[PDB]
Amino acid sequence: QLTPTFYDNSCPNVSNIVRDTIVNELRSDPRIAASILRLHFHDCFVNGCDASILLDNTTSFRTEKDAFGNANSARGFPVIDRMKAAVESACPRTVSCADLLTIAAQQSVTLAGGPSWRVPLGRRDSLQAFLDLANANLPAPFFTLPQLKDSFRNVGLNRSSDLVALSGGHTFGKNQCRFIMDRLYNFSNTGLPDPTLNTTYLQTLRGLCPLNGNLSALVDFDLRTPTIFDNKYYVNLEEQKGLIQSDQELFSSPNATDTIPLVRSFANSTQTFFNAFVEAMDRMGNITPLTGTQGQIRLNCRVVNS
Ligand code: HEM
Ligand SMILES: [Ca+2]
Ligand SMILES: [Ca+2]
Ligand SMILES: [O]
Repeated sequence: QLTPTFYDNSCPNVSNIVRDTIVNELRSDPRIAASILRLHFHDCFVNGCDASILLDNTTSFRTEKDAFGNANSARGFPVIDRMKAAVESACPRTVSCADLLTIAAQQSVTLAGGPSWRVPLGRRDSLQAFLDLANANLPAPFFTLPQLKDSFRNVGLNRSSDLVALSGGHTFGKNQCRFIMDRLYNFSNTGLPDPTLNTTYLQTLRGLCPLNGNLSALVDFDLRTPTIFDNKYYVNLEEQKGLIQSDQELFSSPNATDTIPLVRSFANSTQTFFNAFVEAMDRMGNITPLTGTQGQIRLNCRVVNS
């Protein structure tokens, strides 16, 4: 079983080293906290939080970095290498990349103004990467609510609160125009925009993402507080201002009878949201971890030890 005190004897300063790395990076890249939280999410949804996503290509297995959900999207890998090297200096061969990324995700959330808590630790690193599994397990913005629920249940998160709270990760960070083009000009082959997108916001988004424009252009997930981790993401949904299809469906899907009350609850209280976010985050961080003597303590997060 994972425990928050796992490194209190072997590397008590690990959390501080991680925080310092992120604080420093945030000065030149204000998007890094959001990027790191997402890396942890994409790690945990593929064979569990085993740092499998950090592995680079080898002649025997392909990297998850080339998965449809990661390619030209996932970022911050060099920052993880930086904190890993710093931790290896402070405490040689002690902290696993999987745990390091979990702490990095929590510290990123806290630094962005979110809740502060000690994550369970003791995870170990995978001996391989899973590209096919990443392609099958990572959800997509065009997923219907039933599909989003299926995706979460598939990795072990049965609760709608898991889905609604964790989707709160979109309270900050960026999104490429490519992922909302259908919502803006031709949703579900209607030649019309997604009716669940507020018409005033629709005009704003069309200006940021014109037809035939730069699909890689970046837009903020949260129009209220783009870089602050707070419950504004849910207030947006209530006003039909969720950015991507998967965001708005939590409030507008015909299958949202169970998610709507959660959306409202989180929009109404920061405390209720933060509590639910920590609860869901720890549940996600508990997905099929390698523990004890299973796996290894990777020295270089990009490659398996040899
Ligand atoms: C529920 C299904 C989800 C879907 C379909 C989804 C989809 C997306 C998409 C399309 C992007 C934009 C990627 C790009 O433009 O390159 C993105 C970004 C992001 N997502 Fe998710 N996401 C989901 C869940 C989550 C969860 C569970 C978290 C974390 C708890 C999360 C955190 C983030 C963050 C912070 C960003 C911004 C990353 C950055 O700016 O570098 N997402 N997501
Ligand atoms: Ca993984
Ligand atoms: Ca926000
Ligand atoms: O994501």
